[PDB]
Amino acid sequence: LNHVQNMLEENLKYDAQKYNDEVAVIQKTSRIYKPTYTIEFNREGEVLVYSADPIKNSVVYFKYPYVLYEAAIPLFIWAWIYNPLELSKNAVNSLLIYPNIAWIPRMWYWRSLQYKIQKMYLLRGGKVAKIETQSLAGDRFTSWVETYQFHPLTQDQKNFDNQDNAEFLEDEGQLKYELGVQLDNLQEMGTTSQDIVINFMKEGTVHHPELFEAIVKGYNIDTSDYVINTANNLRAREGNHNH
Amino acid sequence: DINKYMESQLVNDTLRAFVSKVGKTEPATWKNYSTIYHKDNYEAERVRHVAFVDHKDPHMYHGLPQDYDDNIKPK
Amino acid sequence: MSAILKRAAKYKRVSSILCEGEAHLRDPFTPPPVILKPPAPRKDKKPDDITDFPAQKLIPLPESIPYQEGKYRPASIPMVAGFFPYNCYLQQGKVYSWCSCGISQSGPWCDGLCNSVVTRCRPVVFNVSQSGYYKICNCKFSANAPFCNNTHRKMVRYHHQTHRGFYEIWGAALFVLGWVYMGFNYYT
Amino acid sequence: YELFVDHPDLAQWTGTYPKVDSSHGFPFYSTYEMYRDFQENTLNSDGSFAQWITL
Amino acid sequence: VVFTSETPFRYVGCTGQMNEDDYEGHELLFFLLREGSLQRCMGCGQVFK
Amino acid sequence: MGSVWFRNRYWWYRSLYDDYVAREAKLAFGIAAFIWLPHYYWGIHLNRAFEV
Amino acid sequence: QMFVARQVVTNSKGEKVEVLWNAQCYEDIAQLNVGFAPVLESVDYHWEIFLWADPPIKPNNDFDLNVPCTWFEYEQEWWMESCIQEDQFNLPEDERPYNTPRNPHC
Amino acid sequence: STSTTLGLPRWYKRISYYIFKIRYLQHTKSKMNGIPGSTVRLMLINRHFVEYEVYEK
Amino acid sequence: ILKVARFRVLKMRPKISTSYRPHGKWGDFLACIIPLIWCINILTNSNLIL
Ligand SMILES: CCCCCCCCCCCCCCCCCC(=O)OC[C@H](COP(=O)([O-])OCC(O)COP(=O)([O-])OC[C@@H](COC(=O)CCCCCCCCCCCCCCCCC)OC(=O)CCCCCCCCCCCCCCCCC)OC(=O)CCCCCCCCCCCCCCCCC
Ligand SMILES: CCCCCCCCCCCCCCCCCC(=O)OC[C@H](COP(=O)([O-])OCC(O)COP(=O)([O-])OC[C@@H](COC(=O)CCCCCCCCCCCCCCCCC)OC(=O)CCCCCCCCCCCCCCCCC)OC(=O)CCCCCCCCCCCCCCCCC
Ligand SMILES: CCCCCCCCCCCCCCCCCC(=O)OC[C@H](COP(=O)([O-])OCC(O)COP(=O)([O-])OC[C@@H](COC(=O)CCCCCCCCCCCCCCCCC)OC(=O)CCCCCCCCCCCCCCCCC)OC(=O)CCCCCCCCCCCCCCCCC
Ligand SMILES: CCCCCCCCCCCCCCCCCC(=O)OC[C@H](COP(=O)([O-])OCC(O)COP(=O)([O-])OC[C@@H](COC(=O)CCCCCCCCCCCCCCCCC)OC(=O)CCCCCCCCCCCCCCCCC)OC(=O)CCCCCCCCCCCCCCCCC
Ligand SMILES: CCCCCCCCCCCCCCCCCC(=O)OC[C@H](COP(=O)([O-])OCC(O)COP(=O)([O-])OC[C@@H](COC(=O)CCCCCCCCCCCCCCCCC)OC(=O)CCCCCCCCCCCCCCCCC)OC(=O)CCCCCCCCCCCCCCCCC
Ligand SMILES: CCCCCCCCCCCCCCCCCC(=O)OC[C@H](COP(=O)([O-])OCC[N+](C)(C)C)OC(=O)CCCCCCCCCCCCCCCCC
Ligand SMILES: CCCCCCCCCCCCCCCCCC(=O)OC[C@H](COP(=O)([O-])OCC[N+](C)(C)C)OC(=O)CCCCCCCCCCCCCCCCC
Ligand code: FES
Ligand code: FES
Ligand SMILES: [Zn+2]
Repeated sequence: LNHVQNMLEENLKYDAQKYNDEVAVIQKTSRIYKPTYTIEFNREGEVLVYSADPIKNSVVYFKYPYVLYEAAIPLFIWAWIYNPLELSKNAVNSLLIYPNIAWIPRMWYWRSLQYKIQKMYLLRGGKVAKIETQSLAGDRFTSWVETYQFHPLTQDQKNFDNQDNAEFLEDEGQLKYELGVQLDNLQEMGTTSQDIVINFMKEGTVHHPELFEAIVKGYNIDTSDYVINTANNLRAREGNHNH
Repeated sequence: DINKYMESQLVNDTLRAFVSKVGKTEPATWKNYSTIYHKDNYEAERVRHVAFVDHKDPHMYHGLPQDYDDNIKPK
Repeated sequence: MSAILKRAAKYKRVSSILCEGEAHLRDPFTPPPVILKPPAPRKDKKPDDITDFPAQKLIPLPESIPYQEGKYRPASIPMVAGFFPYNCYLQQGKVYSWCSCGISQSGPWCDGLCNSVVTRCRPVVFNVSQSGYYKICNCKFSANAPFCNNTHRKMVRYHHQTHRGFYEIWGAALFVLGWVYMGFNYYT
Repeated sequence: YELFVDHPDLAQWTGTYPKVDSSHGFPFYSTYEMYRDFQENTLNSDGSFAQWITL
Repeated sequence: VVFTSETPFRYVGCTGQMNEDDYEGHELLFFLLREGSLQRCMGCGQVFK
Repeated sequence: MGSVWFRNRYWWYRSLYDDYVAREAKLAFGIAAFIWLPHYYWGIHLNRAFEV
Repeated sequence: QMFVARQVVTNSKGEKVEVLWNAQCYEDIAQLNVGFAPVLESVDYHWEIFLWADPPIKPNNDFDLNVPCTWFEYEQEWWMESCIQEDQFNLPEDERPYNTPRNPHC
Repeated sequence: STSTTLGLPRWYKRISYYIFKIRYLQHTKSKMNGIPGSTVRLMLINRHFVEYEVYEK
Repeated sequence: ILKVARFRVLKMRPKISTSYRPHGKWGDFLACIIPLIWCINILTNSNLIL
C-alpha cells in the first residue's frame, strides 16, 4: 500500500512528524495577569470567584418543548388502544414507538442542567480552577481545569468571543449576561472529554471580578501577594439550596 | 498509697510523652497497663485523656506530647 | 491584561460567606478567623527546606463535648439515625453520652463508632437534674441537642422539598396507592 | 477454666475460649484455634435462619 | 514474630485485629514474609518480623 | 416504607446486610408504581374470561 | 509485586527501622504472585508451592496481648457512612433552627 | 500474565487507594507509551481522505 | 444494574470499600419473605387442586 504515492498522504505524514518533533509538552506563554489587590485565600489555599444555584434558578418540570413532547404521548396511546385509523397489527403497534422515545430530550436537558457551575475556586499559583457542580439527583461533581483551556463565547453562544477584549462583566463587576465558556479538555469523573461547554448564569454572585475575568480569558494569575484566612466555616458534603 | 498512685500516673504520662516525641506521633492509649475489663483491645471504644471546653482552654494539650518541651518537661 | 487592569478600577469584590455562615459564632471549639501574612519569598530555595509560613494553632479532637444550651452546631454532618426522637427515661444525676455522629449501635447513646468513623462530631456528655422521660434527638441536627426540638420535621420537609427526595417519597406514595387501587377495584 | 487448663482438647471441642489471661505478656503453653461451629450455627448466631429452617 | 527454620521466606496470612464476637479482623490476606526488615499489612497495619 | 420506621437506620442497614442499596430501592418505587398496569388489566380480562 | 510501599519509622527505642508493605492476595495463594523481582508480571511458575515442606502460618492473636486499633482506625465505618451520606439530604444551616430554649433540667 | 490488583486486592485505606492509583497511572502511561498523542491521532483521522479530482485551489 | 454499569467502574466513580467483615444478623429473614410468599402461594394452589 505504501508503494502507492500520494502527495496529500505525504503532506499529512510530514505534518504529523513535524508536529511531533517540534511541539513539546512544555509550551511557553506570556499571558500573565497581576491583580492589583492582594488575594485572600481560604484555609484550603483557594479563593472563591463565582457562586450560584442554577438548579434553584432554572426551570426543571414545565420546560418547553419537552412539555409538548411528553403531552403528545397520550394521543399515541389512545390511537393504539382504539385503532381509530383501522390499521393492521404491525401498523398499530408502530404507534407505541413514540412513548419509548418522547422523554429522551427532557433527560438530555436535565443532564445539561448539571453543567451550570455552582461554584468556582482559583488555586494557588493562578493556574488551576476548581469547578463544583451538582445534578438534580444530588450528585456533586468537582473538576479541576487548567486556566489556559478556557475559551469564552459571544453573548449569542454561536461564536468564540475575543479573549483579549471580552465584554461580559458589568461596570461594578457582575455578569452582564449568562456567560458561556468552552473548555478544550475537561476531566470529569476521571474521564477526559473534548470541547465541554459550561455556563455561568447571570443570576449568580461574582467574587473577585478581576480573577473571574482572568480565568475566563485564560490568563495565568500571579498570586505572589497572597494572604491566608483560617476559617473552617465549610463542612464536608455541606448542604445548600442548589437542590 | 495515694503517693504511689500519683507517682505511677506521672511516670506513665512522662513515658508516653517521651515515646510520642521520639516516634513523631501520639500515644495509642492512655492506659498505664492493658486490662480486659474495658474491651478497648478489640472494640471502637478507646481510653484517651483529652478534654477541653473551648478553643481557648489552657487544658487543651493536657495528656498530649505537645504539653512537654524538648527536654521532656511540662510547659 | 490591559482591559482587565482598566476595568479593575471599577470592579468591586463581594464577601465569600454563604448560607453556611460562620462556624466560630455557633461552635465553641472553632476559633475566630485570623489572617496570616506570608513571609518574604526565599531568595534561595534549598531542595530540603521547610515552610517558613507562620504556624496555625492546632486544636485536637476532644473525647466528648458538654451540653450546648440550645446553641449546638455539629462539627461535621452527622448520619440521620432517625426522623423522630426516642422517648427515653433518664435517671437523675446519671451522666449520659448522647451520640452526635449518628451511627452509634447502642441507640441515642455513644457506642464508640465515632472513633471508627471519619467525623468531627464528638459525643455530648450531659447530666439531668430531674429524672423522667425526655425526647432525645435522632436526626442529630437538633439545636437543643441532646434533646429533640422538632428539627426532624424540618429535615423531613427539606427532604420532600428536594427534587430527588420528592420523587422518592411520592414514588413510594404511588406504590402504596397501587395496593389501595387494587383493593378498591378488586370487585368488577 | 478448669476444663481449659486440664483438658485443652475437650475445651476446644466444646468451643470454650482460652480462659487464661496473658496480660503479663507471656503467651500460654496450651492455646488452640477456636472451633466455634457449635456456637455459630445456632439460632442465636449467624446460622440463625438455617437453624430455624432445620428446626 | 514468625519463625522459619533456615528458609528465606514463608507464606503468612493475616486477618487483622481479632475480637471475641467475630474472632477475625478482616478477610484473610496471604503474603510472602521474607527475611530482612520488618513488614506491614496494608489492611490493618500489623507488623510482621 | 422500610428504614424510615427505624430510629437507627445505620443499625438497620448493618444488621440487614452491611450494604447500602437504599438509593436504588427507593428510586424503584416510582417505576414500580406503573410498570404493572397493563399486566393487571389483562389479568382482569383473563379472570373475567375464566368466570364466563 | 514484592513490596507495594516502604517507610522509615523511629521506634520507641530511638532506632529508625524500615517497614515494607507486602503485596497481598484475596485468600488465594494460587492467585498470589510469588516473585523475587520488582516486576508486576507473574514470571515465576512454581510446581512445588512449598519447596522445603515448611508449612505456612496464619497467626492467631491473643485478645489479652492485642492493642487498641490505631492504623487509621477512624476509617473503618467511613465507607458505609459516606455511602449513606451521598444520598442523605442536609438542611441548610441558615434554615436550620438555632438558639432554641434550653432544657429545664440540663 | 499481570495481576489486575497490582498487589492491592483491597483498598481498606485511602493510603492503599492512593498507592494503587499512582501505580495504575504509571502502568497506563507505560502501556500507552507506544501510540501517538490525541492531537496527532485526531488530525490523522480528520485528514485521512486524500482522494480528490481537481487541484490548484 | 444501571447504577453499577454507569458509575461503579474504575473509570467513573470507584468507592473505597473499607468494611472489613459483614455484620448482617436478620437480613436473611427479611429477604425470605418473598420466597415465603412464593411457597405459600404454591401450597395454596396445590392443596386447592388436590
Ligand atoms: C407534513 C406532515 C405533518 C407535519 C409534520 C411535522 C410536525 C412538526 C414536527 C416537529 C418536530 C420535528 C422533529 C424534532 C426532533 C427533536 C430532536 C431532539 O429531541 O433533539 C434534542 C435532543 C438533543 O440532545 P443532544 O445530546 O444534544 O443530541 C442528541 C444526541 O445525539 C442523542 O442521540 P442518540 O444517540 O440517542 O440517537 C438518537 C436516537 C437513537 O438513534 C436513532 O434512532 C437514529 C435515528 C434513525 C432511527 C431509524 C433507523 C432507520 C430505520 C428505521 C425504520 C425501520 C423499519 C420500520 C420497522 C422497524 C422500526 C424499528 O435516540 C434514542 O432514541 C435512543 C434510545 C432508543 C429509544 C428507545 C426505544 C427503542 C425501541 C423503539 C425505537 C427504535 C429506534 C428508532 C426507530 C424509529 C423508526 C420506527 O436530542 C435528543 O434528545 C435525542 C433524540 C430524542 C428523540 C427525538 C424525537 C422526539 C419526537 C419528535 C416528534 C414529535 C412529534 C410527533 C408527532 C408528529 C406528527 C403530528
Ligand atoms: C381515602 C383517603 C383520602 C385522602 C385525601 C387526602 C388527605 C390529605 C391529608 C393531609 C395530611 C396527611 C398527613 C400525613 C403525615 C405523613 C408524614 C408523617 O407523619 O411523618 C412525619 C414524621 C414526624 O413524626 P412526629 O409527628 O414528629 O412524631 C414523632 C413522635 O416520636 C411520635 O410519637 P408520639 O408522641 O406520637 O407517640 C405515639 C404513641 C406511641 O405509642 C405507641 O407505641 C403507639 C400505639 C399505642 C397504642 C394504641 C392502641 C390502638 C391501636 C394501635 C395500633 C398500632 C400500634 C403499633 C405499635 C407497634 C409497637 C412496636 O404515644 C403513646 O405513648 C401512646 C398514645 C396512645 C393514645 C391513644 C390515642 C387514641 C388512639 C390512637 C393511638 C395512635 C397511636 C400512634 C400510632 C402510630 C403508629 C404505630 O416524620 C418521621 O419521622 C417519619 C417516620 C416514618 C413515618 C411512616 C408513616 C407515614 C404515614 C404517617 C401518617 C399516617 C396518615 C394515615 C391517614 C390515612 C387516611 C386514609
Ligand atoms: C388476656 C390478655 C391477652 C393479650 C393478648 C395480646 C394483645 C394483642 C397483641 C399485642 C401485640 C403487641 C405488639 C407490640 C409489642 C410492643 C412492645 C413494647 O411494649 O415495647 C416497649 C417499648 C419500650 O418501652 P420504654 O423503654 O419504657 O419506652 C416507653 C416510651 O413511651 C416509648 O415511646 P417512643 O416515643 O420512644 O416510641 C413509641 C413509638 C412512637 O413512635 C411511633 O409511633 C413509631 C411509628 C410512627 C412514627 C411517626 C409518628 C407520627 C404518626 C404516624 C402514623 C402512622 C400510621 C401508619 C402505621 C402503619 C400502617 C398501619 O415508637 C415505636 O413504638 C416504634 C415502632 C415503629 C414501627 C411501627 C409499625 C407498626 C405496625 C403495626 C400497625 C398496626 C395498626 C393497626 C390499626 C388498627 C386500627 C385501624 O415501648 C413501646 O413500644 C410503647 C408502646 C407499647 C406497646 C403498644 C402496643 C399496641 C398494640 C400493637 C398491636 C400491633 C398489631 C398486632 C400484632 C399481633 C397480633 C397480630
Ligand atoms: C441415621 C443413619 C445412621 C448410619 C449409621 C452408620 C454406621 C457406620 C458409620 C461409619 C462412618 C463413620 C464416619 C462418618 C463420616 C461422615 C462424613 C464426614 O463428614 O466425615 C468427615 C471426616 C473427616 O473430614 P473433615 O472434613 O475433617 O470433617 C469435618 C467434620 O465432619 C465437620 O463437618 P462440617 O464442617 O460439615 O460440620 C457441619 C456441622 C457443624 O455445625 C454444627 O456445629 C451443627 C449445629 C450445632 C448447633 C445447633 C444449635 C441450634 C439452636 C439450638 C436448638 C434449637 C431448637 C430448640 C431447642 C433450644 C431452645 C432454646 O453442621 C451440620 O451440617 C450439622 C447439621 C446441624 C443442624 C442441627 C439441627 C438440629 C435439629 C434436630 C433434628 C435434626 C438433627 C440433625 C443432625 C444435626 C447435627 C448433629 O472424613 C473422613 O475422615 C474421610 C471420609 C470417611 C468416610 C467413611 C464412611 C462414611 C459412611 C457413612 C454412611 C452413612 C449412611 C447413612 C446416610 C444417610 C443418613 C440419613
Ligand atoms: C440479575 C438480572 C436478572 C434479574 C431478573 C429479575 C429480578 C429477579 C430477582 C430475584 C431475587 C429477588 C430478591 C429480593 C430481595 C432483594 C433485597 C435487596 O437486594 O435489597 C435489600 C434492601 C435493603 O433495604 P433498603 O431498601 O436499602 O432500605 C431502604 C428502604 O427500603 C427505602 O424506603 P424508605 O422509606 O427508607 O425510603 C423512602 C422514604 C423517603 O422519605 C423519607 O424518609 C422522608 C420522611 C417521610 C415523610 C416525607 C413526606 C413529608 C411531607 C411533609 C409535608 C409537605 C408539605 C405539604 C404538602 C401536602 C399537603 C398540602 O419514604 C418514606 O418513608 C415515605 C413514603 C410514604 C409513601 C407511602 C404513603 C402511601 C399513601 C399516600 C397517599 C397519597 C394520595 C392520597 C389519595 C387519596 C385518595 C385515593 O431491602 C431489604 O431490606 C430487604 C427486603 C426484603 C423483602 C421485604 C420487603 C419489605 C421490607 C422493607 C423494604 C421494602 C422496600 C425494598 C424492597 C426491595 C426492592 C425494592
Ligand atoms: C373530562 C376531563 C377531565 C380532566 C380532569 C383533569 C384532572 C387533572 C388533575 C391534576 C392533578 C395534579 C396533581 C399534582 C399537583 C402538584 C402541585 C405542585 O406543584 O405542588 C408542589 C408542592 C410543593 O412541595 P414542596 O415544595 O414541599 O417540594 C416539592 C417541590 N419541588 C417539586 C419544586 C421540588 O408539592 C407538594 O406539597 C405535594 C403536592 C402533591 C404532589 C402529587 C404528586 C403526584 C405525582 C404523580 C406522578 C405521575 C403519575 C400520575 C398519575 C397517578 C397519580 C396517582
Ligand atoms: C407490602 C405491604 C406492607 C407489608 C408490611 C409487613 C410488615 C407488618 C408489620 C411487622 C411488624 C413486626 C416486624 C418484626 C421485624 C422487625 C423487628 C425489629 O427490629 O423491631 C425493633 C425495632 C427497633 O428499631 P430501632 O432502630 O428503634 O432500635 C433497634 C436498634 N438498637 C438495637 C440499637 C436498639 O422496632 C421497629 O422499628 C419496628 C418496625 C416494625 C415494622 C416493620 C419493619 C421492617 C420494614 C417494613 C416496614 C413496613 C411497615 C408496615 C406497617 C404496618 C402495615 C399493616
Ligand atoms: S458519638 Fe456516635 S458513636 Fe460516639
Ligand atoms: S429528632 Fe432531631 S430534632 Fe426531633
Ligand atoms: Zn492485616
